[PDB]
Amino acid sequence: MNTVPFTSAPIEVTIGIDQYSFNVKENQPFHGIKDIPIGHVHVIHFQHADNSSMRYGYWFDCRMGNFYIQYDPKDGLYKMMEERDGAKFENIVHNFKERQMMVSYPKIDEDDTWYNLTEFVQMDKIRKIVRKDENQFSYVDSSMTTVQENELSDPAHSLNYTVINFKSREAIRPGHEMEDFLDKSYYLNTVMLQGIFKNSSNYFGELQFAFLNAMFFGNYGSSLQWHAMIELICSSATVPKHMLDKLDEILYYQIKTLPEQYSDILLNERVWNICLYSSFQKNSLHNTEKIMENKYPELL
Amino acid sequence: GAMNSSNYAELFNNDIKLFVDDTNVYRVTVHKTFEGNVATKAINGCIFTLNPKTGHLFLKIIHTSVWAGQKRLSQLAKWKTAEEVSALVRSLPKEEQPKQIIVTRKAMLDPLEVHMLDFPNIAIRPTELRLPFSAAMSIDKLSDVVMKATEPQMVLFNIYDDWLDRISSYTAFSRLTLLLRALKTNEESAKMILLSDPTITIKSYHLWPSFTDEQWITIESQMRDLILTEYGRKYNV
Ligand SMILES: CN(CCC(N)=O)Cc1ccccc1Br
Ligand SMILES: CN(CCC(N)=O)Cc1ccccc1Br
Ligand SMILES: CN(CCC(N)=O)Cc1ccccc1Br
Repeated sequence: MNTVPFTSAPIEVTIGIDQYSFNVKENQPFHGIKDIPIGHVHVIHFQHADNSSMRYGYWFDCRMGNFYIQYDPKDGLYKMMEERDGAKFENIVHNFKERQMMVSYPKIDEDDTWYNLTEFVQMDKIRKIVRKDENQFSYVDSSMTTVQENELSDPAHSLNYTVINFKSREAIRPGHEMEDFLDKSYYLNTVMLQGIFKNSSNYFGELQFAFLNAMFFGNYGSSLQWHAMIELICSSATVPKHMLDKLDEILYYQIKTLPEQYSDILLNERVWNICLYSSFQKNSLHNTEKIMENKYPELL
Repeated sequence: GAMNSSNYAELFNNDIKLFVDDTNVYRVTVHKTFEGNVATKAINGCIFTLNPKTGHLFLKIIHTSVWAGQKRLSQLAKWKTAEEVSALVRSLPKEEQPKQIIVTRKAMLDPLEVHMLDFPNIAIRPTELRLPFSAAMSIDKLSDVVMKATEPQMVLFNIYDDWLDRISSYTAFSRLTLLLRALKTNEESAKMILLSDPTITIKSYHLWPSFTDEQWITIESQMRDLILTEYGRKYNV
């Protein structure tokens, strides 16, 4: 189990670690988070008590380095940093553990929620979407725009998701205009899967990462990406049967985890009704359709 | 965006544009089968593509053979329309290609946008105007060439005949839409108005009779009355 120690907590802040959230008061004796499961990516995120505007956070993998958080009073935010001195890092984390200055990651041995939300998410792919190569962790916040949003502004601070556009020359073969627009299998299977993502695991990884940035940061461009990647599958008549079964599981856990009170803003009525009730795959997402109909029957 | 009452004069500026109406592309007769079920028999149709400034009507005749062995023909017809419009544009010299294509029904937007992805600078637009172009098949010479076609064919007519030698395109388009609206509301009456006087003939390359300016005023009045009439007969007013 790994640890994200904190130099201090000088400003009052809600801290979130994956699907969990807790409050820290200004100058409270808080020195970080312990017992973090090894083997998964994680995200540690922040909303200041005095300006709930800008949620921000860091995607990281404790296998890739020793990381800690220190508030920066000039830039006004909690920053993730890397300590190369392993000896020094362990010596400090031990002092905090002895003084019980850390809160415990609460993993409960029946719960696979976080695994099920991050199964295909890999830190190497996150770092290609979020370009900042000098760090091993990746910063994301509420306001960051996507490369496609910048096409429809700072390129360095963008989310480089894979561009999906159904009315584009890439999506449409000359001479198959109607066929390719009404059945997107070519675009999914040959252009995206074989050509760009290489396998369905990398596709699902980007889809999962997009959902989580939308949920944790209210990142609008990520929400658009999440829905586009769903709609591409649902609008394809020919999809590997294992991809459909896996998609049903992915979406089930995403819908299960979503705050009920955010459903209005994080779920696109048009995409979901099309996918569950009109699309080629309308009968293929049994788990997802059942949870959607029992939890958000308004949207449908 | 959408063409409407507020931006009506844009139709008559010097930016090339075409209207595209697909309402006569897929046409059928419905009849009873020997077993007493119902079947359709398709008949020839046409795409109505019109430059409202010049009167240039590029009439693409849709022969029934294009439907053979095809499913979901009402949906195919929109994509076939878009395919033919795309082909027409590509066949024109660059300086004759339209800057805008206005579709009379919103269901043509996506099919045409998709067929025109190679032309990002051509704007595809809907309209809030209720234009009566479906009545194009009430013009005898257009109906004749469509029903006689034995194969796909493109035919060219100036839908304004020689009117632009004497009136502006705004006025010519207003006359055309009045004539078409009348023919759509009561074809028999409309055609009696247009043809009753045997001394006014239709020239061999023209579609409409050779009315004098004064006769057009009378005809135009008669067409308004007809439309008002039918509006009463219809609504009991
Ligand atoms: C403040 N600390 C540095 C102490 C020093 N070098 O004098 C920051 C930090 C680094 C490493 C481990 C935990 C943490 Br918290
Ligand atoms: C413990 N609480 C929710 C845990 C739960 N029962 O789901 C907030 C929390 C999350 C993570 C670490 C410390 C703390 Br405090
Ligand atoms: C006279 N020419 C066409 C007649 C023909 N068949 O050659 C001009 C013209 C160009 C394009 C469309 C309609 C029209 Br009318």
